Order: sequence, then C-alpha cells, then structure tokens
Amino acid sequence: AKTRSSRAGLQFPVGRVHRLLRKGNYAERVGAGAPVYLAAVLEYLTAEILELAGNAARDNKKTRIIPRHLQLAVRNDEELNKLLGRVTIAQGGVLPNIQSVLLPK
Amino acid sequence: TRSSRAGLQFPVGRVHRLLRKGNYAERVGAGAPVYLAAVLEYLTAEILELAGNAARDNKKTRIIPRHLQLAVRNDEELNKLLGRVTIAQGGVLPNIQSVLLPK
Amino acid sequence: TRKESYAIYVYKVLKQVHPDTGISSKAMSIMNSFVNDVFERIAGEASRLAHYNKRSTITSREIQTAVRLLLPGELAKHAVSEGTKAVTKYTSA
Amino acid sequence: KTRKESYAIYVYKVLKQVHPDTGISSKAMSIMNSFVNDVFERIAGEASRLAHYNKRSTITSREIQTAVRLLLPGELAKHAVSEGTKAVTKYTSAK
Amino acid sequence: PHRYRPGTVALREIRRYQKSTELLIRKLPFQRLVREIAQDFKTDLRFQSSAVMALQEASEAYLVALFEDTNLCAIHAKRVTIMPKDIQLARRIRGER
Amino acid sequence: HRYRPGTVALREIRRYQKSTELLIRKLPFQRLVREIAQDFKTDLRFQSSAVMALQEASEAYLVALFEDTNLCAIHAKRVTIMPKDIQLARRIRGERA
Amino acid sequence: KVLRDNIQGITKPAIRRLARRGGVKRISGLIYEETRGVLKVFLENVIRDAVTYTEHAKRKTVTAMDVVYALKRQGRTLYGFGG
Amino acid sequence: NIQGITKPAIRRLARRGGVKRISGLIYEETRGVLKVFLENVIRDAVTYTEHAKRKTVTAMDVVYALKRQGRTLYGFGG
DNA sequence: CTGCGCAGGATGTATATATCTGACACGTGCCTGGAGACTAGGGAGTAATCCCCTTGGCGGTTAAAACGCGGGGGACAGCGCGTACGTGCGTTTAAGCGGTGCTA
DNA sequence: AGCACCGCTTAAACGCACGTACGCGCTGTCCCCCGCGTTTTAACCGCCAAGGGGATTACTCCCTAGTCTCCAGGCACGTGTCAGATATATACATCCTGTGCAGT
Repeated sequence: AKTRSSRAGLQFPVGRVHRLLRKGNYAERVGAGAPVYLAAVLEYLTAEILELAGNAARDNKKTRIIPRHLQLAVRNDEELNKLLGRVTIAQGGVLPNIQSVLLPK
Repeated sequence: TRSSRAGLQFPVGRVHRLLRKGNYAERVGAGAPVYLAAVLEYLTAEILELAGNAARDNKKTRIIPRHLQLAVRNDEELNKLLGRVTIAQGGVLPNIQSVLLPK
Repeated sequence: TRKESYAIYVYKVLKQVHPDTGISSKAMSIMNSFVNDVFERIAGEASRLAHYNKRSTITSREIQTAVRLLLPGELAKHAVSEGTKAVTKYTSA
Repeated sequence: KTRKESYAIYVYKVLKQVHPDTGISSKAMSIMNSFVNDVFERIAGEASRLAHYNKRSTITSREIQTAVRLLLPGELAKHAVSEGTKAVTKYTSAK
Repeated sequence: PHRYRPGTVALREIRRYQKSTELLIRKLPFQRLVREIAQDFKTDLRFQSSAVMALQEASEAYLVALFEDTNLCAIHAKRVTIMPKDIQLARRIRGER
Repeated sequence: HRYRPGTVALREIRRYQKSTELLIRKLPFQRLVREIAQDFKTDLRFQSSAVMALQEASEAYLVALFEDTNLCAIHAKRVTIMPKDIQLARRIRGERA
Repeated sequence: KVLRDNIQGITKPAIRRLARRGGVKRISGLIYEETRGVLKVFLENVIRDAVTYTEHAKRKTVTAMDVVYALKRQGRTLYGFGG
Repeated sequence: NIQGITKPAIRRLARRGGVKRISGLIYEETRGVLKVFLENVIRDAVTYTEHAKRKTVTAMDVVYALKRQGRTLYGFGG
C-alpha cells in the first residue's frame, strides 16, 4: 500500500495529520510516529463516540445521527462527558433530569 | 541595545529571542519584541507601584509576597487578570461576613 | 474553493461501526469540530512537553504522554494502546 | 554552575522608576518573575492563534496589540496599548 | 370548567423542554439585541446569519446551565422557588463577575 | 472568666487573615504527599521546593474553598459550615459531578 | 435606524422556557430582570471579543468563526459552526 | 497518614477561610477533598517526571501540573 | 347531617396514519496535497565524569495535638400567616414566512 | 449573502383575575460545637553522613527538513429518492372533577 494510513491500518489521513502538525508551530521538527499515533487516537475517539451516538439514534428509532444523539451520547458517558465538560453542542439540548423536591407526593 | 532605542527598561533582545524560539510563528516582526517588552514593562510597573504603596501602608521598606497579594486582590482590574493565580505566601484579604459579627 | 474536512474519515468509521446509519449535516459538522478540538488539545500539550524538556521535536512519545494528561482513564488507556499499536504496525510495514 | 536567566534586574530598575526608596525580597522576586513569564505566554499564545486564524505567518506588533486587547481588562489594556504604541514609535525613531 | 393545580404545568413544561433542542428565545428579538450591543462597541458592523445563531446557541446553553445551578441554590435553602439571590450565589461560586 | 462561644472564633479569623504562614505542619503533609505519589510511581524523590509548591497550592485552594463553602452555609440562613455546603460549592465550581 | 431597549425582546415566557429546560419549577418575579442583566454581561463579553477578532481580520462583517473563537477564549467552546 | 491532616490544622484553614462555626463531619469531608486535589495534581506532576525520565519530581513538574489544572502558582520558577 | 373516598370528564400526550418535501448520499470528473526518492545537516541518544541535592538517622526542648467537661446557642422541626406566582382567558402585538430587490 | 422592505398569517406575548400553596417569621427543644484547663505526642531544629541521581560534555549516526516530479485521494459539483417533518385523526393516561356512601 501507498497511503501511510494503510501502512498503519487506519481510517484517518496520516498525511493530513502530518501537514497540520507542521503548519501549526508546535515544534521545529515533527517525528514520524507522532502523526500516526495521533491520527489513530483521533480515530479511537470518533469511533468511541459514533458508537454511543448510533445507539442513541437507535433508541430514538432513527437512521440518522443528529446532534441530540451526540449530546445524549456524551453526557451519558461519565468519561466522554468530562473530556467535553466545557463544550457546547449546537442543538444538543439537555439530559432529562428533574430534581426530587419538585416532584408531587 | 534597543531597550534604549525604545526608552524601555525591559530587555528588548531577550524578548525577540523568546518569541522566535517558543514556537509562536514561522516569522517574527521587529516591532513586536518592542511592543510586548513594553506591555510587560508597563504591567510590572503597576504591580510594583501598588505593592510598594502597600509596603509603605504596612510600614516596611522591602516588598514581600503579601504586599503583592494585597496590591493584586485590592485592585479590581489586576485581580481579574490574575483571577486564576495563587500567589505563594499571599494570605487572604481580611473579610468577615456581616451575620458572623457580634450583635 | 476547497474546504477540507474529516467528513469522509468520519463516514468510514461510522460505517465500520453502525453500517445502517447516516449522519446529518449538523451532526457531521459537530463531529468535525470535535476532531479539531481534540487535535489542538493534544498537539498543544505535546508542544508544551517538547518545550519543557528543552526539546526541538514532537515524537509519538510526546503525543502519548500528552494523551495521558488530556484524557480520562479508560479513554486514555485504550487510546494509548490503540495508538502505540498503529505505530508498531507502521514501523514494520 | 549553570547560568539560569530571569527578569530580576529589570524588575528592580522598574521598581526604582516607581518607588526609588523601596526594596524587594527574593520570595517576592520569584513572584514578579513568575508573573512576567505567565503574562508573556498568555500574550504570545493569543498572538500565535491570531496569526493562524488569519492564515498569516508573522507575529507583528499589531498581532501583539490585539492579543493585549483580548487578554487585558478595559483600563489596563488601555494604558498597555499606549506604552506599546509609544515605545514602538520611539523605537522606529532611532536606528 | 377545569383547572390544573399550581406546579402541575411547570413539571409538564420542564419535561417538554427537556425532550427537545430547538431554541427558546425568539429569533428576531435575539438578533436586534446582539446588533445593539455590538453597535455600542463599534458602529457599522454586519453579521453572518450563522454568527448570530452561534451566539444564541452559546447564550441559551449558558443560561440553561445557569438555571440548573440557580435551581440547586434554591433547593439548598430549603426553597423550591428560584430568586435573584440564588443566581447571585451561583455566579459568585462559578467565579463570574 | 469565660469568653462567649464564637468570640475567639472571630478573633482567630482576624489573626489568620492577617498572616500568610502555612497552616498544616509540613511533615504530616509531606508524608501524605509521598504516600499519594507512591501509588503512581515507586522509588521517587521530591524536591523540597516541589513539596512547598504543592503545599501552597493546596492550602490556598482549601481556603478559597471554605470561603465559598461558608457562603453556602450563609445562603441557608446557617452559620455553621456542613459537608452539604462543600458538595454544593464544588458541584457548582464543576469540580465534583 | 436607531436601536433602543432591545434587551426587553428577551420576553418573560422565554426566560421561562430556558428555566424549564433548566429544571426550575418555581420562578420568583425578580428573576426576569436579573436574567436580562446576566445575559447582557454575557453577550457583552462574547461580542467584545468576537469584534476584536473582526477588527483584526480588518472586516466590516462578523463571521461565525469570530464568534466561535471568542467562546473558545472565554472557556465556552462551541461545536457546530466551524473550527 | 491522611488523618495526619489534623482537626486543628483544618480549623485554621477554615478560619483564614472566613468560617466561624464548624460541623464535626466537615473534617473528614475536607480530607477526601484534599486527597482528590493532590491526587490529580500529583498524577499530572508525576506524568511530567515519568516523561522527563527522572526519579526526582521537581517543582517545575508540580508548577506545570497546576497550570494544566487551572490553579497556576507563582514563586517556584514561573 | 357531614367528611372522605370513590367514581367520572376533559385535558394533554401519546401515537397511527398518510403525505409532501429537500437533504444526504452517490456517481463523475477534475486538481491539489501527498507520495516517492534523495541529500545534507544537526538533534538527540548514548556513554563517560561529576558533585549537588536528597535522604536519613539521631535526640532536646517546646509548641502543638489531644482529650475531656460543661453549658450555651444554633440547628432543625413544627406551625401558622400572608401573599406572590401559576394558571387560565381574552386581548394584543410582532415573529416567522418566503418573495423581491440592491450593493457592500 | 447580508440588509432592507412588505404583507399575509397566527403563534406567541401581554395583561388581568383569582386563590393556592409556598416564602418566611415565630417558636421551641435538644445537642452539637466552642471554650478552656490539663495530659499526651510528635513537629521541629540543629548536626552530620553517604550515595543516588541529575547535571554537564564530547561523539556519531539516525532521522527529519528541504527539495522535485509525479498522480490519485479528496473535493465540488450535479442529481435522484427516501428519511423525516408536517397535518390530521384517534386511542390511553391522569389530574381533578363532582358525585355517593360511609360513619358519627
């Protein structure tokens, strides 16, 4: 294979992640494993998220992942939710949670 | 130098080195080490100002960390700037909530 | 003009993971944001590590430890393994 | 015995410029040096993104300037731009 | 006739607005507001319609986050009704000014 | 004689806000630090400045925290801080969940 | 044409709707003005910054991107609009 | 060890904190709190040391950690 | 002759349908960013020496931690008053729609 | 593509009426903290001792920037259809209705 992506057996474009790291003034020089590693970690996470979004889409009987589905995904996962603990998703909405003391007895 | 040529006390050279080496951009203008060294100089003055004041107020010739803290937390604009900074040996401003006071 | 995007790679991975499932324009957009955010966050913190250690170059050792600061546990651990795997894979091939 | 740099001596000179008959402790000197480096990063950093954001390769006094306007509170910014624009023009005077 | 008891429609409305994602502030008012504030910073500014929409997305998120934490403060005080003083405690604690 | 309950409290507040000296004695703290780090890596050494740094950062943080805790106490018409306050403080800070 | 009092566009039923997605059941009457107060300090912050980017980009039009960069600056990162 | 963080020490911090009256359960709560704090900071710190290939955690690792966590500290080589 | 509980209505939500529309997802073709192959140069890694900083262990006074005692005032729970805020309806206002035109 | 400007449509907002149930002010009790005196631990300081590890130095070679030529991965562009939004009828749930039936 020609694509460095294939050499790494990755979906993400390792050539892109390589250009970016240079046109980005993070350091003089960039290693060759760093793009690879990063391009992969990017993939793990998009996968990790898309997984939970799809499930969210499924319960809501839907073919197509819309941001509510990403939002539900993110704030239901303790850990993803913390990675994006200071982030807003356009059209997210919030998690259904109503405080106890506001419920009738 | 260039500190001279700009009336600055702050090392205009040092600064130009640091910008180039600290990976902020490919190239680095001639004005910027000067503009910045100045802003750095400006702000260190405002602190040294109000701390010194505070050391006078607290009756000492030498500035200790506290005098910095007092200068900083009492200045509304400086305190914002250093809104997320803990200053070693700063202590706190004296502030006691009303309802806690005796009747 | 050319507006680059991770729209294809995100599709690819979605198809790998939920093959009967499509993404909306907005959703894509969001995804596309998330990749970029985590890119900088990682890349930046790696850059600090090079710097802190008087070092001129970001190697995957950096990108790794960057990851160990940025991500929470299970996420970090998996991501690390996932990452150092494709490097190993990449060297050999 | 390694030659570690700081801003110490310049902090002092400026101290004299404002409070001629006053001194400083080492402990507070560190704080002044920390303060300088922190502020230097924050401004430099902002400037850096500014360039990128605008598909441009150079950090000029202008970039620094607007960086300052994002980093600083209304009044402190105001004076800062002064001293900034001043020392620059005064610099471009001499040669 | 018929009359839902006090607090009954509140609970309903909460559930309504917690299921959806559509913006809660009306679109036009919102814009007028943003154009004002921006004018008073620099005259003669235009906006990408998506740039308003960004600020609103960002605005509502904040306020909903805010009410969340306000609400907690009401409840902290053995109360159920939110009050300016509640908001005020949330913002002091968030370290807003 | 006897000072009325709470009056040395006020007096102590005054004394500590006037001083900048550290309030946890170094060695227990130091031993706490080494313990916690051992759990992350074995056979480790600390610079004495590295321990001070931690100490300052931690105390300053806790004081700040009591400040905000204390406001919650007060928000609840109380005068005694209680764990339920800290939890609310931190919750709103977004430290705890 | 001149613009005046627009904060009162932020009607009471809306400041309500937000509070509901916020989990609030009972709303004190003195809340609606405090919210407008807050929303204003909020928009004044994002737009002061958005604008500073717009001025730097030497533009008369404020873009979705200037907004997004501002939010990121203020630690209120936003996905969905570029960046 | 943790209980080495004495009641009186915790009391002083709350005094400098502006606090007048302290419940008994606070003390222990404080401890969990302080623990969580150090952990996170020391986790990040050590990670810097592990990456610097050193058996000696420096002040700068600490300082870098506090920055990471948005609790910047001045006076140990900013 | 009276209080509590049961039944019953009407209200909103839930859902089923059919229905109409435009956005995603696809295929086609055109170009720019990555691949490929090569060089030359300096970073970093490694090994070889140094000394500084950290740990450690020891013993003296000395403050600080501990512990208990006793009673005061603050927490908390119960109650009741007074009223503000939720609800509903009729009245009123301007948002949202899509459609056209102009130049920044 | 941003602003402007217009009018057909109506969903939303406003304003007022009413009373319900919550904010808060009062009380009243019970105990959990504060004060303070004395009894118990280990913090601290000063002093020396030993070797780990970090700091500095000189050397070679692997790795990465830089450069060129070569071409399909990735983009915009176009297009056709089905997921999903919208409108409208209908069944299912409950919150509050007004009655009877239970007990004094």
